[PDB]
Amino acid sequence: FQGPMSNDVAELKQYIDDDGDGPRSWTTQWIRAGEEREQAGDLLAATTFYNMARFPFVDSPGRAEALRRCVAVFDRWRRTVPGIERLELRLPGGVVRAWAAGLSTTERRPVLLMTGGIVSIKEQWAPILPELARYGFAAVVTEMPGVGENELRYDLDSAALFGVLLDAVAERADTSRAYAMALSFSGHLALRAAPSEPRLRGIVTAGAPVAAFFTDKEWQAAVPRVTVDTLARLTQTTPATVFDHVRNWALTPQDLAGVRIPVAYVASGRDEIIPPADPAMLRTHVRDFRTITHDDVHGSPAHFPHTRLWTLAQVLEMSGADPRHRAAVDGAL
Repeated sequence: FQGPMSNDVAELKQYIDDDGDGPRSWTTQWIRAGEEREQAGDLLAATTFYNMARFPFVDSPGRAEALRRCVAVFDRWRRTVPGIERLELRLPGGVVRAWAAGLSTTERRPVLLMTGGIVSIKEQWAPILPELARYGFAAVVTEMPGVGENELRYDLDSAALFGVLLDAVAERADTSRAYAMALSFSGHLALRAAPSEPRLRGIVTAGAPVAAFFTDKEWQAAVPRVTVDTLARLTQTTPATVFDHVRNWALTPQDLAGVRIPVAYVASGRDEIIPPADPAMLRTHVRDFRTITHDDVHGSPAHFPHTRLWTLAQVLEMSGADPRHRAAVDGAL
């Protein structure tokens, strides 16, 4: 099967009549909205709108166009912002692009590695790079295998990605002290990497899958089609085979006992994608574990203010940030 997904539209909107390619389609409408903001010179709003157009993943000429326009308008915006730099890693399995700020040969700054989940492109987070650098980090924002411009296959070796980002900035940052802000599925990758990657000194995630996601068949049967189809695209499998494909990706009690760094996790109480057994499992087995649960649906979209502040507070603590910066965030939190 090669064509477009024809995503269920109720469900794209939860995150325009249809998911086709006509004048009332999802992609066309988001592109037109994007084009209007771009013409008014509001490049960050255009970035968001082209981003939405390509959501959940590029499966058509129109989504491929939208992704390119997103990257381009963002590139144009960041060109006004001293400090934001593009990194391109040409790798065995394909090319990976990243945006970074706070890099330096004279000061060795701790690394903040940032990634989202399986629908989040790096342009969603890149606009905050200057503010993350302002907290003293070398901040590097990328995206998962198969997402956006990241050309790799999401497979059993994908956890290596963090180390490969650190390799690329080892001359320009204190890469012995890295903190992964790895949201959703990328949080599973961080936790899988951590026991064999001593450069990772802490993890901050939200909604990361752990074990039950990969092994609980009744739960899998009720997961939204958009999540399943995306996973199948990123892994380069199909919907019928994808869960079988990821069955042995579960983190075991020993995997989790092997994570010897602080781990912070924002759980969504009524999460549809991640089973409640997965954060329960982390609470049982991760030694240094910090967590909060919002009584909300997947992504806790009604508590973004709180989540952005809590996660921030957590990474500043883990990296020993300036106490003045910690106390201002603590007050806001």
